[PDB]
Amino acid sequence: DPEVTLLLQCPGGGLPQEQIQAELSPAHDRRPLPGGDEAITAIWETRLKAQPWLFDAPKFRLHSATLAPIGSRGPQLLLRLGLTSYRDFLGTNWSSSAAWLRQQGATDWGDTQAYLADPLGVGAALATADDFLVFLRRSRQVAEAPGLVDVPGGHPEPQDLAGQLVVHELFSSVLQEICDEVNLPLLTLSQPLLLGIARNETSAGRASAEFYVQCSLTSEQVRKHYLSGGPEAHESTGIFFVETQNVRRLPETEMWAELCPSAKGAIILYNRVQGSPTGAALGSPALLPPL
Ligand SMILES: O=C(NCCc1ccc(F)cc1)c1ccco1
Repeated sequence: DPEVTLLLQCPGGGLPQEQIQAELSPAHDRRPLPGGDEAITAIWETRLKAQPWLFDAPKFRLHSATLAPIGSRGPQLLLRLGLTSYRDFLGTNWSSSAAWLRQQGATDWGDTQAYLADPLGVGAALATADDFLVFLRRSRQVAEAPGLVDVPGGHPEPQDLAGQLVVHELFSSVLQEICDEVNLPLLTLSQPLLLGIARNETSAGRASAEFYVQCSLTSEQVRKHYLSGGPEAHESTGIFFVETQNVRRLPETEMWAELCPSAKGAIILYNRVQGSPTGAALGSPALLPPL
C-alpha cells in the first residue's frame, strides 16, 4: 500500500485525551518557499477568478509526534503543531510541483515536508452496538479520490497551557464531524481514543489523526439517522457497514482498491491497535481463526 504510511501507532489499545500534550509553536510552521510565497498567492488568485465563492480557513499543521517509553506514567504523546491554511494547502500539497517541493525540502532542511502546508486531518473507525464499522461513499465531483469509499472525518479549524485546549479541539472535532455527516446524536458517542497518525502519499504526505469511536445505536438505527437528514444533510452519497469480523481481512477484498488513502490508514490502525489480541482468551484459535 504505497499511498499510505504509518507515522504513529498508539499503545494500550489507543490513547484518551488526558494522556496527550500539544506544543503549538511558530517553530512548527511551513518554511517560506525558496522563490517566495508569491507562487502560493498566484495559484490562489487564479482559483478565485474561476470560483470567487471559495474562502480560506486556518488549519493545524502536523510537524511531528513523539511517543513516551511504553508502560510509563504521565503523558504518553507529544504532538508538535503549527498553523497553516486551505490556501497554503492548494499552493503546496495540491500543486503539480509538490514532488519538487519535497526534494527541495530534503536538500535545504533535511525534511521532505519543510515546504508543505501539511494540514492535520481527523478520521474515525466508528463501531455500532451490533459490531459493524461505518463507511461513506464520496461524490464523483470532489478534487481528490472522487467516488472512493471514506470514513467519517474532516480538517479542524483553530479557535501545555494553550496545548490542552488544542488537544480538546482535536477530540471534539472528530465527534462534531460524526454528528454533522452521519446525523447521530452526540450522546450516542463514546469519548474518542487516538489509534495513531497516517500519511497520504498521494497528497504529498499530509497526515490524519485516526480515532476509535463507539456508538450505542445499531447499524440499522445509524442508517435511519443518516438517511433521515435527506440529500442536503451530508456531503457523501451513501452509507454502508462491514462486520468488525470481516474488517480483519479487508486488505484482501475488492473493497480495498476503492478506499481513499486516509480511510485505509483508519482501517490499518483499527486492525493493529483495537484488533490483534495479545492475551490467551481472545488469542485462542476458535476466537482468532488462523489465516
Ligand atoms: O477542497 C479540497 N479538499 C477538501 C478537504 C480539505 C483538504 C485540505 C484542507 F486544508 C482542507 C480541506 C480540495 C481541493 C483540492 C484538493 O482538495
